[PDB]
Amino acid sequence: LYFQGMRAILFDVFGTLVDWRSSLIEQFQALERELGGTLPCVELTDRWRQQYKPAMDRVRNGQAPWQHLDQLHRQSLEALAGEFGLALDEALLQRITGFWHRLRPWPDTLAGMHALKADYWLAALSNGNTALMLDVARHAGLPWDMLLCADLFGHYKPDPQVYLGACRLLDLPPQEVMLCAAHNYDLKAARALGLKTAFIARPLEYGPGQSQDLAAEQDWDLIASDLLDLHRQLAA
Amino acid sequence: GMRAILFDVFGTLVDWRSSLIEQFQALERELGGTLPCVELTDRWRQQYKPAMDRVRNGQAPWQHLDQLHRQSLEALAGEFGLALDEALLQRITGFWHRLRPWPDTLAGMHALKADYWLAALSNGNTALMLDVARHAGLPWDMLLCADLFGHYKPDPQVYLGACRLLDLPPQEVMLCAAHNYDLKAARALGLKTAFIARPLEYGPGQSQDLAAEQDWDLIASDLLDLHRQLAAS
Ligand SMILES: [Cl-]
Ligand SMILES: [Cl-]
Ligand code: NA
Repeated sequence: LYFQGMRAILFDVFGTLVDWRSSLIEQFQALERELGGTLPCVELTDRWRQQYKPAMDRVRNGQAPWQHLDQLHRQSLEALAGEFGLALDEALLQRITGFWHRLRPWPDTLAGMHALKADYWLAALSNGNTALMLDVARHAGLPWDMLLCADLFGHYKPDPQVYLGACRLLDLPPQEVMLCAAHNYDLKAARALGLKTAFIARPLEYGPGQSQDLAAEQDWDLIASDLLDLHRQLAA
Repeated sequence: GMRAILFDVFGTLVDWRSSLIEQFQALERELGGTLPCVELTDRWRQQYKPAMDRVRNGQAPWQHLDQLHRQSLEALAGEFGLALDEALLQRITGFWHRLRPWPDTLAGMHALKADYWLAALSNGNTALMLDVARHAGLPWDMLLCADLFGHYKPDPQVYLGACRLLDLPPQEVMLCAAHNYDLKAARALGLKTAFIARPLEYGPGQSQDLAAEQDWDLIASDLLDLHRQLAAS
């Protein structure tokens, strides 16, 4: 009842709800134990997360044709298995690319989603393609009403088509939809299209080094410490 | 060799007829007078069919099922004399948002989901399907509805668009439905098919879809027996 119009909460998923960095590191180390000796887990994980952007913006700007996030993960992984000089059979490239499909939830994510679902539709709003988000959902137990991913719309966030398409599929005006995210760039794009905004800081997403998105950069509608606290603030 | 099950929803999973009539009865026990409850339910689907055929064949522009239910009801109100409030047209249009599962639906789905992705493949728009899922407790992985693709079944865009979003070849996807026309369209596009007869969908008078018209990949008496046939192999 904090608004009363607001009926759906869209969520960003990577970083906001799941700790991709820990999960990838962990999966790299299980691999190093199976292969012969050491792999550079941290450096691979951290570089991979940045490597596809030029290629994502490439897609955005029309420079290159549509590829979904699984494909960009595949590409970028090949490019730096090169640089870093590990050779990979197709069976391994497929396996490593699918690392992003099994990601650990933050301690609050599950409980908070189960709390919020009573009063609100919950939907994923991810750059992850639908099939990748289905696997992430099942591994972590995320209780989605719907998944509204980039590949439904042929755009990556923050293209306005993503937010607008989500609201179109939910059959809601923007002002009745809230985006919850850990990243101010996402919230900034949603606000400009009339969406409500809830920010949850995830200061460990990028590890002990993290410098970005430590705090709210605008007066988002709700600022919450975690998803259950978002639920508390929403019900009052 | 098989990774996802697409389900038709109205009829196949949920008993819409009994649910609408039931809600029509309760509306009587609140209002003044009586309504043509059974009569109305039975005319409503036929009522929008023209509208849909006109969306499909281009003679009209994209309306979703919700909108179609609304326009059709209004027309049924005119016919039967009924003076219906904007609020009441909305509530009655909303009867489709709350539909009761068949007795096998929920456990059968909870069993099937362990092994397969479960996705709704419905003429219902996304938002209507969301209400139906939540009221009934349907555990979907995904909803692949008509409004996502801009097309109503049996247009090939629905089936083949579904498979592409699941990133799966048609052959690794099965459609489960109580309606032979749905399976027929899916089978011609390469999908696997499961048929489950729902002889009471349309009431004691039911004459269509009482049996399998083709040798569908599976023919099952309910979702549980389907689970059992798939476990067997
Ligand atoms: Cl995401
Ligand atoms: Cl349906
Ligand atoms: Na009629």
